[PDB]
Amino acid sequence: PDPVIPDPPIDPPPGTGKYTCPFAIWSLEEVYEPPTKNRPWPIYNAVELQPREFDVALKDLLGNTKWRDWDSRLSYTTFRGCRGNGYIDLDATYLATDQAMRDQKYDIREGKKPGAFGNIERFIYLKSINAYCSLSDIAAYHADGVIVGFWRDPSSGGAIPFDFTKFDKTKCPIQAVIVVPRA
Repeated sequence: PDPVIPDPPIDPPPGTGKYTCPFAIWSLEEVYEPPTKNRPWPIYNAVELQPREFDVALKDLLGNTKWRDWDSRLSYTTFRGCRGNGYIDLDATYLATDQAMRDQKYDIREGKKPGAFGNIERFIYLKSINAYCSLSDIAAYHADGVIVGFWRDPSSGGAIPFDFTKFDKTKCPIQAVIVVPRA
């Protein structure tokens, strides 16, 4: 008996403009400290890059549907909604956890910044611009940063889970990191 034909994936809509990543972006390639038994990932030295643009307009990602707002960072005031129809925000707080680092359902690197205190932060990889962005920066008090992905998995009728641990970069690749406008 033939194998079952899988349902085809869902593709993101095209972008209608460009949008510069509104937080600092970085290259993490040089190793600062090798993995240890308790920390099975290296720490990199973070090197700053000049700003880059995603190939979507901010308005492409915005609309009138609700953000998941997993970590409640957007709950304190009225924001422009999400475009929805497959676009959705990811949990920037979860992605900075040891758990998210162990799993690498998304590619996340730990790195040491330049500067007085030499802060060690977790950096989400952004394939769209092949560069890294600090989860610390995106989720800072009043930054109003959102990581926007697009749900591609046609399973369960294409429904987006209400459990962020069900997400991964193949099911839901990152499309952009934005500052969501107030409304």
